[PDB]
Amino acid sequence: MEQRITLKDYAMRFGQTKTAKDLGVYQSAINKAIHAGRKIFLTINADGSVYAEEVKPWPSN
Amino acid sequence: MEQRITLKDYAMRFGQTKTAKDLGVYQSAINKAIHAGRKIFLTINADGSVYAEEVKPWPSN
Repeated sequence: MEQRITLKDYAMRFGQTKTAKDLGVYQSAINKAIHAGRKIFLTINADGSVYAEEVKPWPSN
Repeated sequence: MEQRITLKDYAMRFGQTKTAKDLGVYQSAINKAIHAGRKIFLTINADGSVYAEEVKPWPSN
């Protein structure tokens, strides 16, 4: 069973730094995605590995 | 998209009280499931509603 958390909650509990590192992105991108409220969710695998995906309703608007 | 969190992480971030209340269980049951390490995950719906389920590999051992 995977865990699945929003980018914002994840960063809030673990810190921007660790989040950036976990995803391998340039740190400031984290801060910007949050502040822009995008719909990004991280999946935490059982082996501890992490990936992110942006999710939108289909269809659109 | 649902969020999905372990009982332990959920209680840790929100407090045992709110967890009990969220699930509608007798408070001390929370504490006992944790300390016994059962494999319990909460699903947080978009409308904000919460449910829990215990999960085991199939097949067994």
